Amino acid sequence: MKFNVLSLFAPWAKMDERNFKDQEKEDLVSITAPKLDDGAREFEVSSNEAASPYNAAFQTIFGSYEPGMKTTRELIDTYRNLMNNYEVDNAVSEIVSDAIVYEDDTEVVALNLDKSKFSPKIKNMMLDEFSDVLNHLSFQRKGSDHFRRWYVDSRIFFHKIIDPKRPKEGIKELRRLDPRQVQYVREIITETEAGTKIVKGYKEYFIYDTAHESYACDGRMYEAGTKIKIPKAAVVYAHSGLVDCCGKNIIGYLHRAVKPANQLKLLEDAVVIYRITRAPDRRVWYVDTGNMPARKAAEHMQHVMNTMKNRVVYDASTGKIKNQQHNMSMTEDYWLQRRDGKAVTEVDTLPGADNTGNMEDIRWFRQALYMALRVPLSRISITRDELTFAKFIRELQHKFEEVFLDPLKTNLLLKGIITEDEWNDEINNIKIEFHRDSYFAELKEAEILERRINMLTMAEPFIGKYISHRTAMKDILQMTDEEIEQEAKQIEEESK
Amino acid sequence: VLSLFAPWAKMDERNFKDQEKEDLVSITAPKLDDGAREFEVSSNEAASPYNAAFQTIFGSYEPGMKTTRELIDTYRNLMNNYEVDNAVSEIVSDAIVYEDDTEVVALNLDKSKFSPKIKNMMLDEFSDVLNHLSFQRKGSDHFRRWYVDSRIFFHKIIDPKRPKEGIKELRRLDPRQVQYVREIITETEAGTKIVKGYKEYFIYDTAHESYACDGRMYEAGTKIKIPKAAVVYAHSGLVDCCGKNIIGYLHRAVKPANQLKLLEDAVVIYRITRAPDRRVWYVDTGNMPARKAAEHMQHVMNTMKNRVVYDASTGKIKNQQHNMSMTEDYWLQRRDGKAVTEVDTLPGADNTGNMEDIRWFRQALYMALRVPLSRISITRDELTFAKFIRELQHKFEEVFLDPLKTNLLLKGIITEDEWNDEINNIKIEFHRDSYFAELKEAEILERRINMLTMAEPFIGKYISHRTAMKDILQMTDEEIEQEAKQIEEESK
Amino acid sequence: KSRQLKAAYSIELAQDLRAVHGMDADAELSGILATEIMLEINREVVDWINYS
Repeated sequence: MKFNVLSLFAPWAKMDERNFKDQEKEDLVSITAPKLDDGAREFEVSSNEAASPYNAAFQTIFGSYEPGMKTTRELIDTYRNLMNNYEVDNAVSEIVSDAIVYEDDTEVVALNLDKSKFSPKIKNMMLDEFSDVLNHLSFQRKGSDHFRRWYVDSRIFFHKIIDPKRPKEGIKELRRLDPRQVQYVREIITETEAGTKIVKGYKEYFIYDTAHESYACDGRMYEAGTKIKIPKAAVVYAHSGLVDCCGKNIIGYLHRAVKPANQLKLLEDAVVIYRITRAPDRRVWYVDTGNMPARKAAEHMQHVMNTMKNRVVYDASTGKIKNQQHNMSMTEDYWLQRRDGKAVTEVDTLPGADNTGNMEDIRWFRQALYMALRVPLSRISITRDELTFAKFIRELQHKFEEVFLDPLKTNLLLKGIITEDEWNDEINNIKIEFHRDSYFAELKEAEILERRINMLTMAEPFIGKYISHRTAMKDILQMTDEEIEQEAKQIEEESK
Repeated sequence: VLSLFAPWAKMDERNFKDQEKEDLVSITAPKLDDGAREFEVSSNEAASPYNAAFQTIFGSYEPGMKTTRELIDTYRNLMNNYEVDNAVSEIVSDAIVYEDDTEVVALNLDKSKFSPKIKNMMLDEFSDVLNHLSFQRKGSDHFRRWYVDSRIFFHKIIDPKRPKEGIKELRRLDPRQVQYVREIITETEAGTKIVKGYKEYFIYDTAHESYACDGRMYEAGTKIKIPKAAVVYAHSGLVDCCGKNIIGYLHRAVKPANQLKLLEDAVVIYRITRAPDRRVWYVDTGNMPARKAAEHMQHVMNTMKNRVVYDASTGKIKNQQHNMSMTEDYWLQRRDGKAVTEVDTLPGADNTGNMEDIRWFRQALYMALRVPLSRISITRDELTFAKFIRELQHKFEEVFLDPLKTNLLLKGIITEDEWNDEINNIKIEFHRDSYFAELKEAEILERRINMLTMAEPFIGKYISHRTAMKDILQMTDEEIEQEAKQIEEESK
Repeated sequence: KSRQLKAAYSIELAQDLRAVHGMDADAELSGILATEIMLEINREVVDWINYS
């Protein structure tokens, strides 16, 4: 009954068995609360040391994720429902678009290796692999789509593959996994005095569901039945640092906007309906028909109501009153017949959809949402809004980035180029840099330079006695001593 | 005594012995100022056997965990609100500045210390103190959490068999699971007024493996006593009107944050409720029990079912083909010459805003978040905010010295005596935005040059160059000599 | 061998306790029953010591 993983994943499982075998020998012991900040959801289990076969593992992985897996699914759809609305989608677009760009005859996001290495051959090998990592994401064509989905859901996962007979060269295109069917946990099976203070590996378990039982749109499947336990080594993933007030109940970048997104939509509809309902003239015609049951009294009503009836409809394709003859009566001249000598038969009129706005709340709320969706609010030179925006974009890029770093460091180990130890003790820095808009970058720099130049021109009358030139260059032009020397050297050369 | 804290217990014992040997007697109030809440203990002359302490911690933890729980949860909920989270975001962004090819807060030993050899080792360890927290990757969130929760306390990790090598990274204690406490254990006449140790340890729950978001899932069990030495920490110097009821900066928003949310929704309810038309159709029917009299109501109720509902996804009207009726057509029959039946319309939520009342409150809230008024050149408001940020950094960053002295003492880089005299000043220092720093400095320079320009004609008459450099350019005597040296050299 | 307790407290009792002293009257019981089990076990062991 002690079943293993479908064998196709076994090579990844093996990598993890080794990873945990050594983590288990680590001295991160004598710890009260588990040494965990984010990602996979933790859970206290059966305290049985190594008893983690498929059945047992499923029981607790499932029990751990279950009370909230529904919520997780609802959030995915909630965020998507927002993404499907207008004046939401455009905020996401602005962010995704700037986070990942491609440009005219330029490079794309790329690995920057500028730190010490045993031999430079590694820089080429890493760069070559990196390029292939992008090929396995097809980032150059859909990188911005991966990002968009990631951003909206605040997570993305991919399934990695191997040969598996020659796993070292089995590295190939990744398959993006929709979180809808992905579960992730950290399980604890050791115990000591008053709780578990033992170094814990947690095993980073993933589970991939089966039938498309849950859904956002119809066309769903029958019961999933069992689910598949998957090693973390097999999954490329990234996620945000945004979590709700409990556990690892991770939330979307648009989570903040859910309230006002929906609120604005209600307000918008309230306005639309308000002005439509009651727009036409409204009234109830009354006929006094004494000593009759409705089955007969109705004839008296018919003699009036089907005589005075204005059989009129409006052609919304052509702005006309359908078959209206004559074109327009000068008076809606109506009559009512009073059988008794009493002023009782009448028409009961109603108010219409009057234009009384004062349509102000809609702006209050539009603006709140607009900002809830992630400013700059300048969209309908260099400012604080742009500067904080750029910082935000870098922060997003640095989380998204794992999507490259994971398969990169993996592939460079799996193909046996760098050891795990070497990678871990070397970086310390494996930053992947993005291409940024040169239009804006040039403008930013030019404005900065103008100010620097203008200041040099202020120092001028005093620089001969008060300010060294090195000082003017390092303080006003913000030049480095080496940069200063290099220009000075070039300047003498320029003479010829 | 749980073994996980064995070396820390020993460190606390040594500190206690020093306190016991001091002259800090004649104390009318225990010498504590902030942070931990105290407790009067058995004080069997000075004794508190561990087993006495065990109850003592239970009796310290119960009466007040709820308060902590409410405040933290409140702050976290405030953090999820529109324009509240942003206050924190901007605060976090400036408090923890980290850029390309830029440093992180780092040890800056620019004042006298025992030896450069040691200074270099201290710096390397400091780097590891931060590497241990992946500060360069998530330092901003460690701070973000602290600011929001008001307090951070971390578990130190030990081997302990080879505690020079066996020195590990910190684990943030779970907020609301740990209480910071003090214990007064000693006896004198007419109340205890002698060398109190105060202990300053922590009390930890077992309920930290919390689940059921926003629920109350708890179980019976024992409590954990944690030595002072075992914990790294910082907290805001903010206390509510009494006791040691420590609060966060976000506490300020508790009232108006909710008042605004409440007002925003009140506006929304006003707009939506009554947005639809409104009217009651009446029928007057007797000579029957209501069970049957009601059939005359059905004659209209099941006839005027004007289900002309607008579609939320596409602005069309359900099942109304053709495209538009020019007017509605209703009628009612009357049994007698008595105008008793009717369509009674109701007034709606008319368009009266004036979204000004809410405006006042939103603005007040926005600034009350302790943010610049410039947020939705150099002004007092920006400088003031920067000072606030400096204060937050100053207090928060103590969390990088606590583990530093700990690790350095364990390794043998520094001694206890050295730490005590060296700090004084073992400050660490962080990067500040260069974009704005340059702009600030440039404006300062513009004034500096403009004033030299103004001074110019009198430079050889009433004033001197030396003085202009000292008063207008605010240069030091040494700085002036060095520039003069460089200038003469540049001429050739 | 097993050991279990049931309380199944009334609605009105809980409402009253909330009205009287701000109590929930559920958790309190949870506490009492759990407490009773731990203490009972503690005694069972002690008594077995004397027994043997």
